[PDB]
Amino acid sequence: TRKTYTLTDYLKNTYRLKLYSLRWISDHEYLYKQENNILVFNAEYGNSSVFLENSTFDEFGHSINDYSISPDGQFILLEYNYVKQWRHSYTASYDIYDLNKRQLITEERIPNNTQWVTWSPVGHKLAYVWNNDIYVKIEPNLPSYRITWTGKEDIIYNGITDWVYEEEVFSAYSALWWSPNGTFLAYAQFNDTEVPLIEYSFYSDESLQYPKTVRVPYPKAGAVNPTVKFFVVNTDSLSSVTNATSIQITAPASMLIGDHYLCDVTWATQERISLQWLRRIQNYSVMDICDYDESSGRWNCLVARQHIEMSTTGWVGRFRPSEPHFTLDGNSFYKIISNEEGYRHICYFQIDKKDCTFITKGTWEVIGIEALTSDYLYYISNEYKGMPGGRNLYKIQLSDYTKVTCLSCELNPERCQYYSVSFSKEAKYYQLRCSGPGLPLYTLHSSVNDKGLRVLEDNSALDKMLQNVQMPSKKLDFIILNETKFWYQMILPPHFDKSKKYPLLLDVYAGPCSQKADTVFRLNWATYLASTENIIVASFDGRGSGYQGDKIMHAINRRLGTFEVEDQIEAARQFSKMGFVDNKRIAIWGWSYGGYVTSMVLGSGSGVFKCGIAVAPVSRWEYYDSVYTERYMGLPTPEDNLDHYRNSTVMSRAENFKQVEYLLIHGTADDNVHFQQSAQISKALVDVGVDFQAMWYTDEDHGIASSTAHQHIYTHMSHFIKQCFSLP
Amino acid sequence: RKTYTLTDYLKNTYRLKLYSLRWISDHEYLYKQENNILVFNAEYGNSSVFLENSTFDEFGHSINDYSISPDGQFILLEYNYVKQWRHSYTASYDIYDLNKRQLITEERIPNNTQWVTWSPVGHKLAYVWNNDIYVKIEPNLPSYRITWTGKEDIIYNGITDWVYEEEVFSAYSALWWSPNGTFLAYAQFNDTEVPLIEYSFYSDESLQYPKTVRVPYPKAGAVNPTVKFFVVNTDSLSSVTNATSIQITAPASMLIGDHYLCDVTWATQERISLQWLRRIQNYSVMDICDYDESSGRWNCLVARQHIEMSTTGWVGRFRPSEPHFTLDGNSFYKIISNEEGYRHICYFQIDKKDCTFITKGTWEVIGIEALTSDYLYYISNEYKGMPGGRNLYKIQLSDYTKVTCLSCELNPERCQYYSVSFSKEAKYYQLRCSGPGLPLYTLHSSVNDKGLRVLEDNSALDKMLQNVQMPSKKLDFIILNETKFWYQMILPPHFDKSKKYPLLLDVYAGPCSQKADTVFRLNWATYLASTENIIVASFDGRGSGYQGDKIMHAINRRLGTFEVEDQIEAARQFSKMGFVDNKRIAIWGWSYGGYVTSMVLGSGSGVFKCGIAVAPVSRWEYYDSVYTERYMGLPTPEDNLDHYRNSTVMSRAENFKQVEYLLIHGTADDNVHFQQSAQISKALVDVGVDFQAMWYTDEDHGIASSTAHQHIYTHMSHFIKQCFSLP
Ligand SMILES: *[C@@H]1O[C@H](CO)[C@@H](O[C@@H]2O[C@H](CO)[C@@H](O)[C@H](O)[C@H]2NC(C)=O)[C@H](O)[C@H]1NC(C)=O
Ligand SMILES: *[C@@H]1O[C@H](CO)[C@@H](O[C@@H]2O[C@H](CO)[C@@H](O)[C@H](O)[C@H]2NC(C)=O)[C@H](O)[C@H]1NC(C)=O
Ligand SMILES: *[C@@H]1O[C@H](CO)[C@@H](O[C@@H]2O[C@H](CO)[C@@H](O)[C@H](O)[C@H]2NC(C)=O)[C@H](O)[C@H]1NC(C)=O
Ligand SMILES: *[C@@H]1O[C@H](CO)[C@@H](O[C@@H]2O[C@H](CO)[C@@H](O)[C@H](O)[C@H]2NC(C)=O)[C@H](O)[C@H]1NC(C)=O
Ligand SMILES: *[C@@H]1O[C@H](CO)[C@@H](O[C@@H]2O[C@H](CO)[C@@H](O)[C@H](O)[C@H]2NC(C)=O)[C@H](O)[C@H]1NC(C)=O
Ligand SMILES: CS(=O)(=O)n1cc2c(n1)CN([C@H]1CO[C@H](c3cc(F)c(F)cc3F)[C@@H](N)C1)C2
Ligand SMILES: CS(=O)(=O)n1cc2c(n1)CN([C@H]1CO[C@H](c3cc(F)c(F)cc3F)[C@@H](N)C1)C2
Ligand SMILES: *[C@@H]1O[C@H](CO)[C@@H](O)[C@H](O)[C@H]1NC(C)=O
Ligand SMILES: *[C@@H]1O[C@H](CO)[C@@H](O)[C@H](O)[C@H]1NC(C)=O
Ligand SMILES: *[C@@H]1O[C@H](CO)[C@@H](O)[C@H](O)[C@H]1NC(C)=O
Ligand SMILES: *[C@@H]1O[C@H](CO)[C@@H](O)[C@H](O)[C@H]1NC(C)=O
Ligand SMILES: *[C@@H]1O[C@H](CO)[C@@H](O)[C@H](O)[C@H]1NC(C)=O
Ligand SMILES: *[C@@H]1O[C@H](CO)[C@@H](O)[C@H](O)[C@H]1NC(C)=O
Ligand SMILES: *[C@@H]1O[C@H](CO)[C@@H](O)[C@H](O)[C@H]1NC(C)=O
Ligand SMILES: *[C@@H]1O[C@H](CO)[C@@H](O)[C@H](O)[C@H]1NC(C)=O
Ligand code: NA
Repeated sequence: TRKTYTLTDYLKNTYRLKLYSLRWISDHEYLYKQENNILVFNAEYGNSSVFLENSTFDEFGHSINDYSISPDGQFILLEYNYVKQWRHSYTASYDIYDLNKRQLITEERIPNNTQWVTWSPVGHKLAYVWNNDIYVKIEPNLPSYRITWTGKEDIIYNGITDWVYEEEVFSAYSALWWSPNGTFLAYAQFNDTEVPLIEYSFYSDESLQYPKTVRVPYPKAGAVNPTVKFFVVNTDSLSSVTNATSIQITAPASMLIGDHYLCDVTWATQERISLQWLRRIQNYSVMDICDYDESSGRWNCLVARQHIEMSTTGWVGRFRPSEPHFTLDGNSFYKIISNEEGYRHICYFQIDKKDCTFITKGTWEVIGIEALTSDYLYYISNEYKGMPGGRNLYKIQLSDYTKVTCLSCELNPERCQYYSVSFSKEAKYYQLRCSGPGLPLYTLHSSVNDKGLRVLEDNSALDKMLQNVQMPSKKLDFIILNETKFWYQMILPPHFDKSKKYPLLLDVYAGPCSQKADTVFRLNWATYLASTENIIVASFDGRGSGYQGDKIMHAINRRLGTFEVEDQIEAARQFSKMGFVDNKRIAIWGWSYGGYVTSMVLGSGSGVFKCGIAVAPVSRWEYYDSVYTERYMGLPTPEDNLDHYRNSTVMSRAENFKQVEYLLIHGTADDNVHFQQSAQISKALVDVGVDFQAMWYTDEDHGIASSTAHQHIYTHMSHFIKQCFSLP
Repeated sequence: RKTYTLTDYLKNTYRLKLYSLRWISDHEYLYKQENNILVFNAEYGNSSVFLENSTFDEFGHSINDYSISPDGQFILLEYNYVKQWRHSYTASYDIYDLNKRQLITEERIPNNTQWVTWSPVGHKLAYVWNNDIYVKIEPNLPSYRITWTGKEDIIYNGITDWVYEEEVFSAYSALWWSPNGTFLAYAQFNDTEVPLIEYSFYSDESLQYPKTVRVPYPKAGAVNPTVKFFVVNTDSLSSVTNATSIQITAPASMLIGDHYLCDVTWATQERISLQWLRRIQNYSVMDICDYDESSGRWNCLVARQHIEMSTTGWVGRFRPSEPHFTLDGNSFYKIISNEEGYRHICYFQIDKKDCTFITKGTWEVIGIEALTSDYLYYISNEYKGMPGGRNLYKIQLSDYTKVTCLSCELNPERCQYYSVSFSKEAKYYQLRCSGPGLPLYTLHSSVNDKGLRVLEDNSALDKMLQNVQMPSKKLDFIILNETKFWYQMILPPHFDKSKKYPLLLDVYAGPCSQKADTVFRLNWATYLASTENIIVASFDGRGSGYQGDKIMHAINRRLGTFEVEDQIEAARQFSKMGFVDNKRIAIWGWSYGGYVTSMVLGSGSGVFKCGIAVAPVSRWEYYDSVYTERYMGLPTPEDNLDHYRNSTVMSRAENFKQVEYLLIHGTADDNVHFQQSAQISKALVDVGVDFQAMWYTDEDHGIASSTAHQHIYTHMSHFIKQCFSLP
């Protein structure tokens, strides 16, 4: 009688989740945007004042994309003319507004096409990157000091990452790191001179007569990589008369012997910086701890303060070596590392001692360190109820490691099993964000006695809307394979009847350290397929999946396209044996790494799947970027792992596609998984005489996220699944 | 009896036999029988082995093709064949001395040679390598370099650039030997400021980074290549260190603006004719130039300059027609549009501006095939007033009233579409009948127009087809606005006019096209009619060829209008005939046909349920300058920009919500760029229209590789069958 959650509801965002995105400005206040007005809230009492009125920039003459208030609250950086580049990179125009004199600064403006801008962490200094060079402004109205002069489009990047460092190393375009009080500005320089370019057509508006060719320095597996250098500049001794001196910090000898990466930069104190370097064979990393020397004006990294992190079973870290969390004096730090059982736990290190002490342990993992005080370390883990797909906040007493308190486990155990946290400047307060299994819940807490101060947002408006919809349910459980539990989830249709046989769609990702079985609440395409179309949408975390230790995660080391593909087939075989699944109607789909796995599964000859959809799939590891691919596969050389690079392609399985219905989709402007990857799959299928369905998306990238393309792709895939399952 | 299936079509089960001969003289031809090259005596039919099947067993390479020198002393062997555009390719070549029975190992033709040609007499060679011309007087002797300006993608000497190859010459070659081989004439193209089309080429899966293919290609209204013309005396090569290439400049009427060199024809040993065309292609000038032995220059008397212009459209069918000179080179015959708009043969004196028409009537001359001192032979569609038929005629030069049809009555039931191949001095001729019955190849003597013998009658295929339920073909016309418009229908076997059949409209409809004819075909339509019981129809509406300029020039400056409307009207007319299921009318086309299909599907007519566009044009500004501007003029506000903008597929995207559409394009299409379909898909996505798509990796405009050909027709067959609810 009630309506179902339809494809139009998903595509038009009829049922919206409310958020509570705050920005901490001190240890007791935060900023929050309400009705376009920026308000300041007192954490203790919940009272607010207007920080900046929505009408302030009514005559600005530009649509403001974002804002950034200086740490001292005197200025506001206004971002406009936003032009997206890659996953994290973009260019924009900036204006600075003085909040005390209520005026826009008109002198010495930040230029247009600025690549990155950041306030110092204290006060109101600015550092920005323009034309691949770094500039520093001590005062917003004063002229800029040019820090670097070597910046060259597609070749020398100062203070910004190139394509592969942005995507695969830093998850950011910025390569600038201010010291804690803003004295020093540390930065990396990337050199892409001999990195080969990926080239692809961009069609643009119909008015463009000749297509443009986009050229991006992108190292594919085994190719020449960018090189890196690291520098530190004193921003307190800058001169208008003389050019700035940047002090270089060279990589340790164990890195300089061959290809390597800079993988982490973390300031320890006002005069101490730590850097982590990673070998191109990503199973060996080195942390250097460097001290400023006032007499020489140099940075010295003592060999007695060097820390090695290596792996004998795989690579180092989940995606990269983890960041250290230094104490106030910078003499020691806490870092998540894989223990002797292969589980990621917090280790406590002294800067000048080799052995660290694990402060946590068990067959579960620490996800992240969130805050550190002299008495407590706060962290997120999946310890609770032994559910790897759940997340809770804990605190550990630093004077007694046996004293671990869960801070979020029992707040609302039925509604909330997946949390993230935001602490105030000195951890006096924390905002907890519960993202499932129930509707998201945002709450504010004080650290002294872990008081639950108030509910910030409980999504009660959405809860009221959803009571009139026949919503699907979610089952999270496990199957046992070779004495190991592997978790899965199922999005079950409303009024689920275990005596009936439902078609099943296997939603796959299965990349290394992936997790597709979790307690998160989502309103997505699967919600529609289950609610309206009565399809079970299942996901499974097999070998190679994360947050369950290295025995599972490292099982696919040097062997992508093996165990993680076999385990999805095994999960479907097991689900197909369940009484509520129609074994004549099992489908599989995935995007990105999931598109590769879907294609490898469809080409396996298992006979389990009737049909499948691969969106922007990888097809051959030699076509993907060096940093990600080599982390798991090593090098594609006869002396390393070339035979497995050649055995793990989708193209080699083309003949096995004769038994399935396949839909292959890819954006023509995908800078990440190049269109080439799907162009080679289609050519191999054509060569063996296999019919299949295809769809290209003109000028769409890896996300196929423009409003019209997003609606079109999900509409096209819904027709395909429905046709496959004989659904009118 | 079995039907003609999709696998019969894709696997070439029912093969048409051909009879490809090569005339070597006035009475002998070469023919390949069991990989042996045989020489046949045309008069008696007796043969001998010219070159044994085993001669090149130990060559070390597969021989793609060969060419015998005109004097029969040498054979040019072509291998390492690498295809480029429609006509161009590169190859390696060896020369084999037929007398000495040995391969020439000294001063070999270089690898990556772009073009090679024997002189018309003897055994001189001219070849193009790295965009420069070279001449070898003797096959084993060093070459003489002719040009030093050749430069990849910039300067082309003796070879055409992309647009001249595709749209002007229909050939890669831009070299023309004089009749006895004394002179070598050539064109030089300069693409310096011509913009490049760029597209990815993925190659074998072993290629880690895709290649970017970059080709100088002028799109409509862009900067065009410029051209120069030269003549070199090859007999002076062994006497001078560096023989002068004498330039022949274009006339003043062409030099005032952008222009093209559109025809080169030698008249005598010392007289050459050149045709030039203005960028606005309704004005052409022919210059007739004589060698001046005293100065070593070429002079073109203004008294011998001929103007060909058009007030209703462009000049020529696709370009101005070539002249056929009398032996003394003082007069010539040329096909031109008469006062009534019908293409007929006109006879010109080289220094007189008014010509005399030698043929007339409401039909057209297709081509001049041979000219002797007493007769001119030509092909026309006069017979029975059928524009889709072709026959060979002979006209007495001393009396124009004496016109004999040589082929009309040979087998009128079986043969209504002929082409011909004459021996070197027209002593014999091979007739090639290509429909409506099975192709038939016959040999004839010109002395008495007598049939000598049947060369190939396709009796083996005839025997095979007797066991197959073959479709039939109807060729007829409908009267619209007091004008006859021809159509053809491929009808299912056992066609019953009381039954309602699904109909597929097979469209091309470009300017001067002809899709209704008498040719016998074994193709996709054969399978659709024979196995799936679908009527496959084609219609020749406004803009179609071979029926006069009133029909052909109707779409002048207005592509995407009458030729699109007339296809919609044809489907309504076929529905009126009573044997068509109006709920099951589909449309499909390739190239210009894909543009027309898309325009029809976006018209909002309601006539068509579904349609397939393969490699369509979507916007005339994306297509090349020479072809597009011939019909559309320039895309400027002063000329025809409003119509260029009004005739795109993209502007009709909203109307595609009413149909099922399949869009298909090869990614390495150098001709209709993938861009054209990339813009269609983007416009459909933008208005929220669901449709089907298929790209073909590394396939060009022909989607002709064996595997892609089989894949595309299989994919299209599934789509049409689903549209027509066929199991
Ligand atoms: C960026 O890297 C390139 C090398 O990839 C550097 O160029 C080399 O410079 C040295 C001299 O310092 C020459 O001997 C090499 O031949 C150069 N190689 C090439 C390929 O140019 C370049 O100097 C680096 N730039 C910066 C600013 O670090
Ligand atoms: C930020 O930290 C820096 C580094 O410790 C401070 O700079 C030092 O300040 C002391 C005291 O004035 C001097 O004796 C040192 O010579 C300074 N060192 C350098 C490298 O400049 C700086 O004063 C601090 N700034 C703020 C705002 O607290
Ligand atoms: C880091 O990576 C590779 C993983 O294969 C190890 O490389 C050694 O060299 C080749 C592989 O290229 C093999 O023949 C050796 O047997 C590998 N060594 C071992 C011990 O397996 C390398 O040793 C690994 N490093 C660490 C710290 O485990
Ligand atoms: C091909 O055409 C270009 C012009 O498009 C000619 O290049 C010019 O040559 C003159 C004389 O050397 C220079 O002064 C100009 O600067 C050149 N222009 C450009 C755009 O490069 C070129 O010489 C022509 N080539 C031939 C062989 O005719
Ligand atoms: C091919 O034709 C050319 C051009 O008419 C002939 O060359 C001329 O021959 C006469 C003698 O009959 C000479 O007086 C001229 O000086 C030649 N002209 C040139 C431009 O070379 C040539 O002899 C003919 N070749 C053959 C084999 O008959
Ligand atoms: C927890 S973290 O902040 O250290 N972290 C998480 C991720 C990363 N870092 C890196 N990110 C990866 C996600 O899959 C991406 C990805 C993987 C593919 F196999 C692919 F085909 C396309 C594709 F985009 C990777 N390029 C980056 C996931
Ligand atoms: C009789 S003739 O020898 O003078 N002659 C016939 C043709 C030509 N010359 C030129 N040729 C044309 C065929 O359609 C082609 C063609 C037309 C299109 F509209 C198109 F989208 C793609 C495409 F390849 C033209 N580029 C050339 C057809
Ligand atoms: C909140 O209330 C306190 C006490 O009344 C006051 O001092 C403070 O300024 C208020 N905070 C804000 C952000 O308005
Ligand atoms: C940014 O661009 C605008 C428009 O071109 C220009 O007026 C303005 O001066 C530019 N800003 C800076 C800081 O260069
Ligand atoms: C700073 O360095 C740049 C580049 O080397 C140079 O052009 C400029 O003149 C220098 N300025 C001073 C003050 O030396
Ligand atoms: C054909 O026959 C004639 C007369 O017998 C003979 O001289 C000639 O060599 C033959 N031709 C061929 C090509 O065998
Ligand atoms: C020569 O050609 C082929 C081998 O390529 C062979 O079948 C044939 O029998 C040979 N002999 C003759 C007389 O054709
Ligand atoms: C053509 O290439 C092959 C292989 O590189 C070489 O052996 C041969 O000599 C070349 N031919 C000529 C004429 O240079
Ligand atoms: C031959 O003459 C032409 C025209 O003057 C000249 O461009 C070329 O360089 C010359 N070649 C030589 C001297 O080898
Ligand atoms: C050629 O066409 C243009 C555009 O239609 C026209 O202005 C011009 O008069 C025509 N020229 C001739 C010679 O008819
Ligand atoms: Na409370």
